[PDB]
Amino acid sequence: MIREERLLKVLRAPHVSEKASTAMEKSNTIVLKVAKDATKAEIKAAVQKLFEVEVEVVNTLVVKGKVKRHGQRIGRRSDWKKAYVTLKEGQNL
Amino acid sequence: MKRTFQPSVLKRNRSHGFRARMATKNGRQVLARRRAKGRARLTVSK
Amino acid sequence: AVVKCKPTSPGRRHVVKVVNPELHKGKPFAPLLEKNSKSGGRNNNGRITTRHIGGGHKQAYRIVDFKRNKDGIPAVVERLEYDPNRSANIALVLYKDGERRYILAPKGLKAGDQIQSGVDAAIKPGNTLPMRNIPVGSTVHNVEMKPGKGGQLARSAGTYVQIVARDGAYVTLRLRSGEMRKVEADCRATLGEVGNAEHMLRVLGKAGAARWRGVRPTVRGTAMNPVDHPHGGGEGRNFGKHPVTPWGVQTKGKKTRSNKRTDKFIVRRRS
RNA sequence: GCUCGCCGGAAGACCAAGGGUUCCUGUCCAACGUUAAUCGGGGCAGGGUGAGUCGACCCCUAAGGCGAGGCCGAAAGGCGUAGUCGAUGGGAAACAGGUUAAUAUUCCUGUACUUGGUGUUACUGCGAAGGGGGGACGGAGAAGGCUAUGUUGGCCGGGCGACGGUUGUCCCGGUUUAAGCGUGUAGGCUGGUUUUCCAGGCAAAUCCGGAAAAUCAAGGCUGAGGCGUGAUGACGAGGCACUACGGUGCUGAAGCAACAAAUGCCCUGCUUCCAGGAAAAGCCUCUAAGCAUCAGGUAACAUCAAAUCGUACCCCAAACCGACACAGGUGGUCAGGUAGAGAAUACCAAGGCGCUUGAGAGAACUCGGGUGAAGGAACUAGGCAAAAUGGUGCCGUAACUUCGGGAGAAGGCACGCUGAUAUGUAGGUGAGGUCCCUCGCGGAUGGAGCUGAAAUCAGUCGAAGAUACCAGCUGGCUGCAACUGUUUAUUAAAAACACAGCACUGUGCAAACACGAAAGUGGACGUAUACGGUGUGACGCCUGCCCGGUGCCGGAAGGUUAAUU
RNA sequence: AGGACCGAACCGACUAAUGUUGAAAAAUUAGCGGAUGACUUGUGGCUGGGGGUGAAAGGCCAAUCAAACCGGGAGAUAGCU
Ligand SMILES: [Mg+2]
Ligand SMILES: [Mg+2]
Ligand SMILES: [Mg+2]
Ligand SMILES: [Mg+2]
Ligand SMILES: [Mg+2]
Ligand SMILES: [Mg+2]
Ligand SMILES: [Mg+2]
Ligand SMILES: [Mg+2]
Ligand SMILES: [Mg+2]
Ligand SMILES: [Mg+2]
Ligand SMILES: [Mg+2]
Ligand SMILES: [Mg+2]
Ligand SMILES: [Mg+2]
Ligand SMILES: [Mg+2]
Ligand SMILES: [Mg+2]
Ligand SMILES: [Mg+2]
Ligand SMILES: [Mg+2]
Ligand SMILES: [Mg+2]
Ligand SMILES: [Mg+2]
Ligand SMILES: [Mg+2]
Ligand SMILES: [Mg+2]
Ligand SMILES: [Mg+2]
Ligand SMILES: [Mg+2]
Ligand SMILES: [Mg+2]
Ligand SMILES: [Mg+2]
Ligand SMILES: [Mg+2]
Ligand SMILES: [Mg+2]
Ligand SMILES: [Mg+2]
Ligand SMILES: [Mg+2]
Ligand SMILES: [Mg+2]
Ligand SMILES: [Mg+2]
Ligand SMILES: [Mg+2]
Ligand SMILES: [Mg+2]
Ligand SMILES: [Mg+2]
Ligand SMILES: [Mg+2]
Ligand SMILES: [Mg+2]
Ligand SMILES: [Mg+2]
Ligand SMILES: [Mg+2]
Ligand SMILES: [Mg+2]
Ligand SMILES: [Mg+2]
Ligand SMILES: [Mg+2]
Ligand SMILES: [Mg+2]
Ligand SMILES: [Mg+2]
Ligand SMILES: [Mg+2]
Ligand SMILES: [Mg+2]
Ligand SMILES: [Mg+2]
Ligand SMILES: [Mg+2]
Ligand SMILES: [Mg+2]
Ligand SMILES: [Mg+2]
Ligand SMILES: [Mg+2]
Ligand SMILES: [Mg+2]
Ligand SMILES: [Mg+2]
Ligand SMILES: [Mg+2]
Ligand SMILES: [Mg+2]
Ligand SMILES: [Mg+2]
Ligand SMILES: [Mg+2]
Ligand SMILES: [Mg+2]
Repeated sequence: MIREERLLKVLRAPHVSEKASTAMEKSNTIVLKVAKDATKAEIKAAVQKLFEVEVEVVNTLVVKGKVKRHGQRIGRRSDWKKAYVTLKEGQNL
Repeated sequence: MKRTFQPSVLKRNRSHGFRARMATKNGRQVLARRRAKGRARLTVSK
Repeated sequence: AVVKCKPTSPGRRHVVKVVNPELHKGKPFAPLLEKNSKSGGRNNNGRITTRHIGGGHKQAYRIVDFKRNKDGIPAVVERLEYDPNRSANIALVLYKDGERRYILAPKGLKAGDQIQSGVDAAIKPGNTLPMRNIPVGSTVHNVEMKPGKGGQLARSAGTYVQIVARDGAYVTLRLRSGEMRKVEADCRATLGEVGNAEHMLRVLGKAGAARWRGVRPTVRGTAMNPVDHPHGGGEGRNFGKHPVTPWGVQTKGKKTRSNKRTDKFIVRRRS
């Protein structure tokens, strides 16, 4: 059993794009920004408890930060984790 | 023509990496020298 | 069976091969095998300490029993096999208790032959006995230096040692080199001569044959520069100096034995 | 958009390394791009990488690294045991179709597979840091059986032709289907089983090894492919309707046969040769302490779990290594047609490109090519360069020779197309039907169909039939090195180095020798038929005289002589 | 069978021309040698500077070799310019 504060901290934000909206419509899959250390099980439990839905599978990937330039210096955005969490076609989050 | 630098990450790390330097007192003295000079990048590791 | 090759190609013209039909044609006996990787003549410092070694065919080591201390149990010769690790052939022998061992194959040995070791063993080729119980004048091979240590003398193909004298706790041996040496009478030896006496009649015929055996080319000292050999230098072919090793020691006639510990056991030098 | 041109064993496609956002979309053309630029691998912003089966991670080890104690060393440290790391090697599992602007064996559809925690029940001797089997291994060569794949015919849909002809022995297109599961085939290997005993496997073993009786004689393991299912599914030419001109939705015929055939598979096989060809674990099996109606094992069924990291893009290059958007370098895999021996070569397919300055002119001269009167090496240091020879089959071929060669010596003849032999031959492959059986992927028969050289004769066109690309110049005398090899990366490839062979010499094993203040290590798990050093350099005929000098070896009478005293 | 023969890949580098402020700090084009072996190639590993390695050219040891590179003694010394 994963404790309460872990579940409250793993989920960070929902992803928004054409691919995200298409996933939601076609395959009932919401796309999330999750904690860099969050595992598939923690993500699944957190979606089951904070959003009050049912999950059958979660797919994760790590996005690499882009190298950018501001005023001639060099900078790199942080890496972050993206989750494709599917629902079992009966919740409509 | 074939030139002198033929990169290989494993060989680079084994030759000049942090753990290779730390394994010998001469390598530790290399690290101490580079810290004293104030290098932003001690070894090839990062 | 010494067979020369027909001169169909220049590298085959002078090839003379030793082919033994009796030798086994399959794979060796696996439980008696062990890997022996190659060194290139390099030591644990990584430096070349013996020149002219490198390459050659991969080889497995066959555990050969040089001690022959299974006493009182008769054994039968199963087959004779080629051994890449030595000039001589070896024989697979099966003991009455189902134990299998490799031994040096002596001359005249064949499949089915009976061998035995011990004080009570008979005076037949292949039998191991203490030299105390071997008559003076007998030709033997696989001779021990110390009792119970294992055969160390007369092991190469066609080699043997004769028992010249027996006085007290020591026997006198005439080695292949001609040296007369004293060894304790309790050291064991095997009756007969080492087989494969035609091994020295083979002719390699080509350089690649020497490379197959893991030998690298030898460069003459006079062909190089003075910075890396005493013999080096000269405008054209010049020598003008007494021959020496690459390290400056005279290499034609100077003696190098210096072992006062074992001097007492040497009756006469080889001469 | 329509023509034209180029590559097509690559200039196409895909992995690994290396790089890191170069990928897609919108927008901008200051700088960057050897010109312009509306374009870009350039600026700016947003988007994009979805795994129980792919890889890493993980289990196991190689070379090698490190190394508790230990041995050694002024210090720093060197080496090494037990151990522990280290792939370029061994070890479980997923395929086909659909989908995005950009991901897919990862998402969706359909159909599978593997290991582990459990739990219930049926039966039950389980258990290791030990024993045993297995994993487990070379080169070359040859045949058969196959497949990928190709071609032709049949079938299905369409067509009836810009200029003579084209309802046909005519044109175009398609004719596709996986993993898994069932079958255990061509073929490979191995006799099977049960009792009795045992100096072996560091102890035990019911296991492995050995010995002996009995008896049956076919048992076991392996194994491409095919066949059936998977699949009444999917896909599928084309039409039908939109079109924002990108593409979208519906529907969808036939979906077979014969022949040819790999360098791929059966094959880690078979045959043969000497230079004699990893390890360990996973796996199977046996017992020990121990536990002994518990625990644990085998099985059926059900549920649960398979985490983490990588996945974009380039990848024989504009994105990697070369300071460059650089005629250079970069490991592995895929491998269509015609002709061809071919992965050569020419033209093409799929696919990808026209190389990031153009427009004129038509001087010398330079570069890269084409042709050349008569002569034909007169050139020149030198036939440098160029010109020439060039294939297959058959005939024929000298001195010399180590009897293998020399030799493709030299030289010569034939070669296209059409017909016939023979409505397509010698052959290859092979259905139907017929008989049989220890019945199935079977033995004998049988030949439909398909495919199919080479030769001969006859005729015929051209100046020329190996017509293009492709593709030896030949002979005579002689120096040197026997030969295949090696070498001054970047002015020297040779007569130089190496070589097999020869000789001298050292070396008795704790070997000589070499690396080491040492411990040790190589030599070598080798033992004088072996190992090191030196010189000579296949083979044939041979290798003469000198020990005065220098060196080396042996000797110890006499002289000289150190520390010491 | 073969350090066998012809000949692509692949490894090399005998000749000529071009190039020589190059397309290239060693290449291109036409020819050329080996091409089952003493072969070639990928990955990883070991040998260190009076040392290594060398089928031996004083060759090679990161475009550097009759003694690598980096730092230090160091402002070496220079009857010379
Ligand atoms: Mg999924
Ligand atoms: Mg030698
Ligand atoms: Mg020699
Ligand atoms: Mg020289
Ligand atoms: Mg000298
Ligand atoms: Mg001279
Ligand atoms: Mg002289
Ligand atoms: Mg266009
Ligand atoms: Mg950028
Ligand atoms: Mg782009
Ligand atoms: Mg402008
Ligand atoms: Mg511009
Ligand atoms: Mg861009
Ligand atoms: Mg993943
Ligand atoms: Mg080790
Ligand atoms: Mg210690
Ligand atoms: Mg150590
Ligand atoms: Mg390990
Ligand atoms: Mg690996
Ligand atoms: Mg893509
Ligand atoms: Mg087929
Ligand atoms: Mg091949
Ligand atoms: Mg990709
Ligand atoms: Mg360009
Ligand atoms: Mg380029
Ligand atoms: Mg290459
Ligand atoms: Mg071509
Ligand atoms: Mg250009
Ligand atoms: Mg002109
Ligand atoms: Mg011209
Ligand atoms: Mg001409
Ligand atoms: Mg003309
Ligand atoms: Mg003329
Ligand atoms: Mg003329
Ligand atoms: Mg003429
Ligand atoms: Mg003249
Ligand atoms: Mg003249
Ligand atoms: Mg010429
Ligand atoms: Mg020409
Ligand atoms: Mg002359
Ligand atoms: Mg030569
Ligand atoms: Mg040659
Ligand atoms: Mg040169
Ligand atoms: Mg040259
Ligand atoms: Mg020793
Ligand atoms: Mg010579
Ligand atoms: Mg000579
Ligand atoms: Mg050859
Ligand atoms: Mg040749
Ligand atoms: Mg070279
Ligand atoms: Mg060339
Ligand atoms: Mg060739
Ligand atoms: Mg010189
Ligand atoms: Mg250099
Ligand atoms: Mg010096
Ligand atoms: Mg000073
Ligand atoms: Mg100064």
